[PDB]
Amino acid sequence: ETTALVCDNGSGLVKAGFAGDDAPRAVFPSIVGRPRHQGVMVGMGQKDSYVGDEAQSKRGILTLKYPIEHGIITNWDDMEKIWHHTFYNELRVAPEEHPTLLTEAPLNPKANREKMTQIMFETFNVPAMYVAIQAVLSLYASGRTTGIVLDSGDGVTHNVPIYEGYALPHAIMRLDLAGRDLTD
Amino acid sequence: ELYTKYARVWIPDPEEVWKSAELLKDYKPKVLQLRLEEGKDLEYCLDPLPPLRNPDILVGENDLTALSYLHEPAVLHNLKVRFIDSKLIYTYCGIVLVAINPYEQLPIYGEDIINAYSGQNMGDMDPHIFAVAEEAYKQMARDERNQSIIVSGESGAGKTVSAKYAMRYFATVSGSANVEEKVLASNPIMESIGNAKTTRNDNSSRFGKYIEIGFDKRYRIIGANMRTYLLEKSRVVFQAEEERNYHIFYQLCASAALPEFKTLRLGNANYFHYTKQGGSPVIDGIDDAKEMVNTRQACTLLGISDSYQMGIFRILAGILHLGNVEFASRDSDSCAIPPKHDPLTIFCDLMGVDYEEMAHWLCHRKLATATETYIKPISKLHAINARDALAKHIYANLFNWIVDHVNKALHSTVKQHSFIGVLDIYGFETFEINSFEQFCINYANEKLQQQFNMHVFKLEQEEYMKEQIPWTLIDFYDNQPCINLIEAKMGVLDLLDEECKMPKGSDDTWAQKLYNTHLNKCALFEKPRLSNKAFIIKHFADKVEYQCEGFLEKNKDTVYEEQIKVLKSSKKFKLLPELFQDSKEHKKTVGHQFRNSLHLLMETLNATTPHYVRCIKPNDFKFPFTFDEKRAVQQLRACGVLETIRISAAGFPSRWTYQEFFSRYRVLMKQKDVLSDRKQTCKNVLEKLILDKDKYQFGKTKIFFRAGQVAYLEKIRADKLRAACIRIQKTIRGWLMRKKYMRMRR
Ligand SMILES: Nc1ncnc2c1ncn2[C@@H]1O[C@H](COP(=O)(O)OP(=O)(O)O)[C@@H](O)[C@H]1O
Ligand SMILES: [Mg+2]
Ligand SMILES: [Mg+2]
Repeated sequence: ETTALVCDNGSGLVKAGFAGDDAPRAVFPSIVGRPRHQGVMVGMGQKDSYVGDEAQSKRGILTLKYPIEHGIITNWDDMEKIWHHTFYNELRVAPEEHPTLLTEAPLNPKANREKMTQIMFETFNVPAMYVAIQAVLSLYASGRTTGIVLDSGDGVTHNVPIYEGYALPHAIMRLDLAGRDLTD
Repeated sequence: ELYTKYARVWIPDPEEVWKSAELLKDYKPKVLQLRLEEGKDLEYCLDPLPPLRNPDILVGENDLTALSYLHEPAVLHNLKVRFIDSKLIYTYCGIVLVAINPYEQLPIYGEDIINAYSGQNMGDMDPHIFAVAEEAYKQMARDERNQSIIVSGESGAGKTVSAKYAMRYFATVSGSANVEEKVLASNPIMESIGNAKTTRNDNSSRFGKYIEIGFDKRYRIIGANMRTYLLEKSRVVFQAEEERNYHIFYQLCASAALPEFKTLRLGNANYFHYTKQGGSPVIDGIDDAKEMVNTRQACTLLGISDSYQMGIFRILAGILHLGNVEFASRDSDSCAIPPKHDPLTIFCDLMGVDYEEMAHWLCHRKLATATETYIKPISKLHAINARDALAKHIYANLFNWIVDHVNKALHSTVKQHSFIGVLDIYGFETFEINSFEQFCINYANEKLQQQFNMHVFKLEQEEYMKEQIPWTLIDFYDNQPCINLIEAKMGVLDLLDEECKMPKGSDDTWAQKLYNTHLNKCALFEKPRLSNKAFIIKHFADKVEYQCEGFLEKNKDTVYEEQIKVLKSSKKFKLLPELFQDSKEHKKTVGHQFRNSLHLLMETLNATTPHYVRCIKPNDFKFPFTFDEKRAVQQLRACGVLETIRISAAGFPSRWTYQEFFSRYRVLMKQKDVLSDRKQTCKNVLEKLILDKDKYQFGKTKIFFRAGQVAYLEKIRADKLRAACIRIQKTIRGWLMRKKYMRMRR
C-alpha cells in the first residue's frame, strides 16, 4: 500500500521520511534565507529565497529567518516554502499520494493546528492527515507504555506523564527554554 | 416419502458413526420402531428423519455421485465395503479422485495396467491414479493449457507415494532416454531438510513441494523443475511437546561420531537448545545414523560434490551451536555475552568469523540516518529474538540453495513447451492443541479450497450449457468471508503483525485486540466460553480453536543487517558467502512471508487447470488394510468431499444416458411402447413412470434425476420383475403339479 509520509516540524530541524523507515530520509535546518546585497554580476541567476542546506551553504550572503519559534509557526509563507522543499526536493514525492503524519508540541495555540491542516488539504491536497504530540511518540520510540517524557527541542521543553497509555493532561508542564535560548 | 416395513435406514452410534437398521414398523406421518443388528430394540424419536439407504445393488459403485441417496452414511459405507471387501483403494467423487491408504503394497501399479490406461477416458475405466495422470496428459494435448494434479491430505495419507506413481505414469507412457532416477533420488534430500516428527505422526512434510514435468512439442518428457512453497521456518527454533525439528538436525547429531564430523564438535541430539526442546530425540524404528547415509548418497547421485556436502553440514552445525549462545543481562535495557563464551567460540570457528565481531553484533544494533550513525544496546529478549531470527534466516536460505542445485540437476536444455505440475501439500489440520503453524496450514487450505470450489462451479455451468439447463439451479459454498477474516486488513494476521511492533505487545493484548475487533462483528470468529487466551475460527471443515499463547514468539523475524554482513564477510569456506548472494524483506514477519509465499502458489495454480486427488488415512495405528469410521469421517470432512456431495445432492446428482436408462429399465417399457428411437422411447416411458417432470430433466445426451428417483425406479423395476418371475414360475410349477397329479390319476 501507499506509505504515509512522516514529517516532524521542529523549530530547528525538519525530519522527514516514509513510515516504516527506521530513520528519517531528509534532515535539514528549517531555515529560509533571502539575499541582502546588491546583485552586481548580470546573468548569475538570482533566486528570491533559499531553504535548508541551500541557505546554510550561502549563509554569508543571506539573512536567515527561522519561521517557527517556540513551536509556534510565526509566518506561514516561509513555512509553506519549507514544506514545498520537503515534499518536492528532499523526499521527491508527490504529496497527492501519501498520508502525512505531522507533529506538534503540546499546549500551544489552536490556530496553529488549524492552519497546519488547512495548508495540507488546500495547498498540497494530501489525501489524509494527522497531528501528534511530540512527547507521545518518544514512548513508541522507546518501547514503553508508561513514563514521563522530558522532551526538549530548539524551541520548547515539555513534560508529558503517560501511564499505561493514558495521558494525564493536567500534569503536563511546558517550559519555554530550549536550544535557541541557550544559543543566545 | 418412502418408509415401510423392510425399509432400511442408517442410525447414529458413538461407536461407529452410523449403524444399519431395518425398519420394523411402517411410518405414520411420530416415533419409529426399528430392527437392528444384535437382535432388535429401538424406538427412535424424530425431531421437529433418519437417513435413508440405497438399495444394495447400487452400493460399491465406482463413483460416489452415482448413488441414488447421497449422505455421509452412504459415502462411508461405499468406501468401507470397497476398501475392506473388494480391496479397491481408489474411488471417485465428482471430479475428485479419492485415495485410501491400503498401507500394504499391491500389484496394481504394474506397467501392464499403465498401458491399459493409456488413451482411455476417465469414465471408461475403474478409478486409478493412472486415470488422473492420463486425463492430465490428455488435457495438455487437447489444449496447450498446463495441467496441475493437486495431491492433498493429512500427513501419512500417502501424498508422496501418490505423486510417485503419478510421475511413473508419465515417465512410462511419454518418457524416453533420465528424469525418474533423479526425481526419486531427490526425495531423501527433501524429506531430510523438509520433514519433521509432528505430534500425531513422524515424517510430516512441512512445505508444499511442486514438481513441474516439462514436455516438448511432441509430448516427450524433457525434464523437471522443482519449486517449494510455504516452508515452516518457525520449527527451526521452536518445538512443541514431542515434536522434533527437521530430520537433518538429528541425522547430523546421530552422525556426530563419524570422522568427517569430528571438527563440527557435535554432541548428542539433546545437547543443543534447538533440538532439546521437544523432549523426544529418537523416533521408534528410525535409525538416524543410516538416514544420514541415504541422504548423502542421494546428494552424491544428484551431483552435489562432497565439498558442498561438507559445507551443508558445516552450516547446520553452525545453526545448532548458535542456538546455545546465552545472553546475560547487564541492565534492564542492555545485555552482554559473557567472556570467552564456548558456544560462540565454536560457532565462530566453524563459520570462520572474528569472535569479537559476532560478540559485538549479537548484542548491539545499528541505525544510520543519512548523515550519521548510532549503535544501540538491546535487551536480552531482543538479543534472543535476533539470534533465533538469524538461525531461521540461515536455514531458509540453505533450503532454497539445496533446492536450486537439485533444479540444476533436473533441468534439461531443450526449451520446455508445456508442463504438467504435481503438488504435494498438507491437508486441513485439527489437533487437540492448535498453534500458529496450524493457523497457517488452515489458511493455505482455505485458499486451495476456494480455487477448488470455483473450478467445480465453472465446470458445472459449462456442462449445463452443453445441456441447455438453467444456471440458477446451481450454487456453491463461498468461503471468501473467512479468507477476508484472516487475510484482509484488520484481519487476524494484520492485528498480529501490528502487535509484533506495538510496544510491550503480548499474546494477552493481542487476544484482547481480536475480541475488540471481531468478537461480535463477524459471524465466523468466536471466543471460547471459558477462556480469554484462545479464539475460534469457523473454517469450511470445522470450527477450530487456536491458542494465543506463543503466537508472537513464532511470528517474529527481524534479521539485523550487521549480522548478515558479518557472515557474508566469511572467508573460510565457499558456501556461506554464497547463500546470501542475491532491505524490506529483513523486516517481514513469518506471517507476512507466509502470505506472500501463498500468493505465489496461487499465481502458479490459477494459471493452470487442476485435477484433484484427496488422500485419506484409514487408521492411526498403521494396521494394514483396516478402516476406522471415526477418523475417516473427519478426513472426508476435512477434504471437502462431504460438502461436494451435499451440494450435488441439492441439485440433480444422477445423470443417465438414455441408452443406459433403456439397458436398465427395459422391464419397465412395454414391447409395444418402445419406439424406433430409444431416446424418445425413454422420454415417454419415464413420463409414464413419474408423473411430474420436476423430478427429472431431459438433456441432449443424458436424463438428469433428482436424488432418490433412481432408487424408486429400481424399486418398481424389481417388483415388476418379481411379478414376471411369479408368472413364469407359477406356470412351470403348476405344470409339474399337473404332471404328478395326472400320473397319480394314471
Ligand atoms: N498406495 C500405497 N500403496 C502401498 N503403500 C502405501 C501407499 N500409500 C502409502 N503407503 C505407505 O504409507 C507410507 C506413508 O505415506 P507417505 O506418502 O510416505 O507419507 P505422506 O503421505 O505423509 O508423505 C508410505 O511410506 C508407504 O509405506
Ligand atoms: Mg524535538
Ligand atoms: Mg510426505
